[PDB]
Amino acid sequence: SFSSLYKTFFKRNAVFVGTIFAGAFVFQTVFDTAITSWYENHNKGKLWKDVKARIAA
Amino acid sequence: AEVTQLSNGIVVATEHNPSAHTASVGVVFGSGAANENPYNNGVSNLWKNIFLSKENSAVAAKEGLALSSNISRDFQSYIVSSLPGSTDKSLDFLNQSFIQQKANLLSSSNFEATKKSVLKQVQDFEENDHPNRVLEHLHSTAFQNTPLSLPTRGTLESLENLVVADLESFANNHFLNSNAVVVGTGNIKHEDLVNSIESKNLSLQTGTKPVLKKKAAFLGSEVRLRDDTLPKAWISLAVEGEPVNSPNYFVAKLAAQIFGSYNAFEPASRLQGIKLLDNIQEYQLCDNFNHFSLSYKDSGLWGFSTATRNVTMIDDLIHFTLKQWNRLTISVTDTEVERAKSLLKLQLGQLYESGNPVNDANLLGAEVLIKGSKLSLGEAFKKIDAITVKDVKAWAGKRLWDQDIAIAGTGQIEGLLDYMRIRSDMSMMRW
Amino acid sequence: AYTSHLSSKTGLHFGRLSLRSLTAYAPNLMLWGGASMLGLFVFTEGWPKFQDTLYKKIPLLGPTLEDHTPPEDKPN
Amino acid sequence: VTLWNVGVIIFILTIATAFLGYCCVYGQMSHWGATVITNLFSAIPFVGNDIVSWLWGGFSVSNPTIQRFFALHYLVPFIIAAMVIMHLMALHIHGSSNPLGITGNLDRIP
Amino acid sequence: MAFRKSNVYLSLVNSYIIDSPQPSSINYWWNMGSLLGLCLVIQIVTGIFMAMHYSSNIELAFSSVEHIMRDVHNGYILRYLHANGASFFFMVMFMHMAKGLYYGSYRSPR
Amino acid sequence: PQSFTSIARIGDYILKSPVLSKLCVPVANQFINLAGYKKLGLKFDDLIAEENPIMQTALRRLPEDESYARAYRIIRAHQTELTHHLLPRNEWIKAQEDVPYLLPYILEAEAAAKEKDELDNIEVSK
Amino acid sequence: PQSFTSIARIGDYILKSPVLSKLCVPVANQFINLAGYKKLGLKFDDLIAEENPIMQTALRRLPEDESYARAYRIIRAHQTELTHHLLPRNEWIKAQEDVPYLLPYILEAEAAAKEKDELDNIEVSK
Amino acid sequence: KSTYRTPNFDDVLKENNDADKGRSYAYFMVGAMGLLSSAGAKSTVETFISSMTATADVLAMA
Amino acid sequence: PEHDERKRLGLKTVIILSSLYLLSIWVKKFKWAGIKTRKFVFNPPKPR
Ligand SMILES: CCCCCCCCCCCCCCCC(=O)OC[C@H](COP(=O)([O-])OCC[N+](C)(C)C)OC(=O)CCCCCCCCCCCCCCC
Ligand SMILES: CCCCCCCCCCCCCCCC(=O)OC[C@H](COP(=O)(O)OCCN)OC(=O)CCCCCCCCCCCCCCC
Ligand code: HEM
Ligand code: HEM
Repeated sequence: SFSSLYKTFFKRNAVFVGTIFAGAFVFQTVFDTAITSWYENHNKGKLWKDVKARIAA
Repeated sequence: AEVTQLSNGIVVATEHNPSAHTASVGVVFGSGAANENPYNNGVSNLWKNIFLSKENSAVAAKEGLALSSNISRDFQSYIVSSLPGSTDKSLDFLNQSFIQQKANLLSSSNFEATKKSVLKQVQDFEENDHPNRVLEHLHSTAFQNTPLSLPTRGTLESLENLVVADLESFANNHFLNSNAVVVGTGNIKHEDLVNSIESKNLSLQTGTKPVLKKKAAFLGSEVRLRDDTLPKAWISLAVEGEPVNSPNYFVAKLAAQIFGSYNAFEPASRLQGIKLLDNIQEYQLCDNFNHFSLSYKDSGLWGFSTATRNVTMIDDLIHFTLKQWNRLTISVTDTEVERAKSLLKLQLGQLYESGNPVNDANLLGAEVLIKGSKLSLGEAFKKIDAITVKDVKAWAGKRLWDQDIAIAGTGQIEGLLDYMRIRSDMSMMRW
Repeated sequence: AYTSHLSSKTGLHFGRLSLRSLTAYAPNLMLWGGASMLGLFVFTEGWPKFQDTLYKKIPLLGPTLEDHTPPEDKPN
Repeated sequence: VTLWNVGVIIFILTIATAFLGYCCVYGQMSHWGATVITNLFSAIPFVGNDIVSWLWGGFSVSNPTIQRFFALHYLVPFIIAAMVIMHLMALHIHGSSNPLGITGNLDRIP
Repeated sequence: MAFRKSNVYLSLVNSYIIDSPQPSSINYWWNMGSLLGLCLVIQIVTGIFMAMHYSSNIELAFSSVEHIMRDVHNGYILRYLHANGASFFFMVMFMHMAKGLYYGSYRSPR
Repeated sequence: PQSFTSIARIGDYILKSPVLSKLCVPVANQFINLAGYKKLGLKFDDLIAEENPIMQTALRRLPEDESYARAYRIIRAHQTELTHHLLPRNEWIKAQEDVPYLLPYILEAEAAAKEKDELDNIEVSK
Repeated sequence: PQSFTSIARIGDYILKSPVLSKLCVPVANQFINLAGYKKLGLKFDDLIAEENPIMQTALRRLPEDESYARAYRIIRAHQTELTHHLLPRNEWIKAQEDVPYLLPYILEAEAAAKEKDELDNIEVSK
Repeated sequence: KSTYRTPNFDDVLKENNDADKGRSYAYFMVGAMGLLSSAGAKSTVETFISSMTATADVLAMA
Repeated sequence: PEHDERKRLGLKTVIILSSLYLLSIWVKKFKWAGIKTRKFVFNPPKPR
């Protein structure tokens, strides 16, 4: 089942660079939101939204 | 019109062309120069030159015969061409001096003289026959460490340690009766042939040749024997092609005939229907090139073999013909397909029909050994004209787009860029 | 039978190209057009007009681009 | 035609840097010519105001536009110099013409 | 012949960065020149995009540098890339010179 | 830029029809002697641009005497344009010796290259 | 940069004297074995810089077998330093076969060039 | 040693010389490098031309 | 004031660049696998 994968993805270069660009789209967006979610959960209570909810409650 | 009958042992194959003169009876074995190990190599060429020696040829010439032999990479042949009214003489000579006792052929005077002449002509072939030796090095590096890699003539280092024990062991292990096919071309009828093979009892052995452990697998490789003494630069690159009795065989020969063969000094080969000759004719990038398609029993090659006096622009010739190879997959036309169809029909007709009845004997023996019965010239022509452009595009996407190549060079080939550029110029980014 | 001539005729060309070139090239050239539009799709994701017009109308990747800041916490 | 196209590229870059140099002196013709040229450069339908407030660096011709225009007025002549080198290469690989149209390879002068 | 060897600019780019025959046994110390070229292009690019905001008076030099550091978008990135790529430029240059005077490439043909 | 077969076709059709001939060739003769390439001592087929492949083969197929006379006329035109004079009245190319000498070679060379271009774009009936 | 006749006269004065030979030849042997050019499969006469004219004439005057073996040893050194390995213990150049095969040719070439530059600045009796 | 007998490569080779499997593996690796470098090149180009937009004091006094 | 955004973009950039460094080491070893493992054989030629 590797011949079908090679035929539909890496045979012609146009679908190769199109796959690379669409993967760049979805990778950049989910990588950005995942790394900012981790960076804002590693600091809990130190961010401004947490301080604002703390002084609002 | 090409009739085949299986007897008690042997398979008889014949074709009766009643207008030809010299009828030619011989036996074609199915054990060539790829059915041995690399240490007893050249025993097939040594057997051929033992059969063609002075003793045997004087015995055959006193009666009115003329011996022939041809060693290839899976079949080897022993042909006794003769006059048409004299073929029972051919048959009982081939019985009495090759199939039964060979003690007159295999004593240490005739064998010593034959081995010395074979050593001299093999080293003369190695020094002074340059395109055939790089086709041979292409075969030796394409299928390496695997029994199709062997030299046909044999190497010098594995030919000076051969005695009569090697030849007797090879004649016991490969000159069998479930391995042999007797052939008749020229103007012998079929039934007098088998009548004379069944009157006098002719059977070599009974057993079966040893089957090989390793099948022929392509390994994408590279080799260069750069000798800058030589005035030219003989390189040849080739991919894995389709073997014999494969469905994509005639499309491989047609895709070879698409690009054809060329000769830069004849004014009638400079005007062909190739698109490559508008790229390689303004700086004279080569002297000749020929696109072969060899198909052995297990696998085969597909590529071109050139010669270049302009040793600085070697990489441009390689790059231009490889872009022309990628044109097979992406944008091959239909007028190239029909031109190659007619030219392939012409080439196969020039190969199958010719004046010499020993080449027809070799081809008939090979394609009755491997297939079982000979397909005619009509069915081959029908299978040729049943080829559409999309079959060529499918085969070229199967076996030519970004596949591993093997290169073999000699001469002044520093201008040949090294391997990864040539490998990754087999696939372009769609222009 | 016997063919006395060649019953064949020229194609449609402009010297450098022809119709047989563009007929065999056109699926890969429309794929190259799609790949080029995808390339500048990913190259202009930070452009806010294409961001709020097109790059949130994507079904499930949509709410990852916007981040919900209350309006009483920005300087402008 | 390589020489002619590279010359047209130098012509475009020269018009550009002369415009930027005229708009970095900041007189009355300078500022108003800059804002009229970019205000007609905001005629592109989808991205016009976006690219013109990216080019202004603000909301009209002001201090960031003048600093930007001085930096570009340096920078474009040192692209023009490399384009002049390319102009000279594209000339030198074919030789100059002569005011007759006939070939010059017969009688030449160092 | 090929178009990358026929066209005059592409023949230069070909003969310098495509099929320039490099010796077969060079190690990772010979890549410092490519690193120096990349870092020089980095210095020039970040310098232009900082000089679009830097004003060079005596009352505005340090204030304009800390205006780049605080108010322009991603200006901290540009100033730290310039001020640290200069140090990395000189360290890769010291490695280039020390390779050149260790491996004997000051010698008779260069 | 324009093929000489097309120029020859339009010129033959203008020439061998008697209504257009007596209207078109006098203004053509006046345009030629107003152009002034004969005052420098030149035939017309030196003026053609020699940087096409068609013109290069049509020059390499030229005979050995007309090639040397052509090179001399080009060099003499170069020199008398250098000194910003004209050739004297004895050394002007007369109208009867403004014979097209390069034009058969140009026509047959462009016919050969044209036939190659439409032989390799041919299609069999499918 | 240093001519080989100078190195030759210094080395022959060191070797033919008794008190310096057995006190400077062991440290020279240990220096050559510590340099490690033999582990790559190289004699010393491959290590010499070639971009002199003297070394160019001395390499064109080499016999046609030693030139082929020298090219093979240089290419094998290039490859076995490309792999960042060393040659195996059976293919190291032994100390018995580091003979100078190039030094007579370089000595005759530099003697010829020294005689040429000595003859070009000759002074007859004044 | 003959010139047709190749030296051993059986340590640097693989057991299954499949065309599609090895080619797909190599092209997936070069495509992953191209994907990461494409996202990086996009982000650094939009960094460099996001520097040239309106500075925060101009957006404040808008 | 650039502390939070600087360390966040640093995390992004060094993750992307270290993954690119590992993938580029792999593609360098792939492109040089044909050069690290070539073998030279020299038999001495016959004299003329
Ligand atoms: C501008 C100078 C500073 C910037 C300078 C940047 C560095 C110098 C320019 C590098 C640009 C690289 C472009 C590569 C072009 C190309 O041919 O890509 C094809 C590759 C795969 O190609 P392949 O490995 O040969 O395989 C093809 C064989 N098949 C699979 C068809 C069987 O597919 C891929 O490579 C995947 C796509 C990766 C996209 C490239 C990422 C970097 C883009 C930079 C673009 C810069 C150019 C902008 C021009 C306005
Ligand atoms: C490898 C490539 C080399 C060539 C580089 C040039 C090509 C660039 C293509 C476009 C890149 C993305 C643009 C959006 C990013 C952005 O503009 O940012 C988003 C900004 C606002 O940002 P913010 O303040 O909300 O951000 C806060 C957090 N950073 O909106 C704008 O500025 C609107 C104006 C658009 C400016 C770019 C328009 C094109 C300029 C010329 C480019 C040359 C094109 C040449 C084509 C032949
Ligand atoms: C910065 C500006 C320019 C410089 C320094 C420059 C330099 C030169 C030089 C030195 C020559 C050779 C001398 C000559 O042949 O006349 C030349 C020739 C030429 N330039 Fe330019 N040039 C510039 C702009 C242009 C422009 C704008 C064009 C037109 C688009 C152009 C088109 C040409 C042409 C066609 C020639 C060839 C003339 C011939 O040989 O007949 N140049 N240039
Ligand atoms: C040879 C390459 C270059 C080097 C080594 C270099 C080095 C430096 C250094 C060390 C500084 C001081 C940074 C600090 O304050 O610590 C600096 C400042 C500066 N450089 Fe460069 N520079 C180079 C090229 C350029 C170029 C070409 C420009 C203009 C386009 C430029 C623009 C600036 C500016 C505007 C400053 C001001 C202070 C700042 O904002 O950093 N640089 N340079």
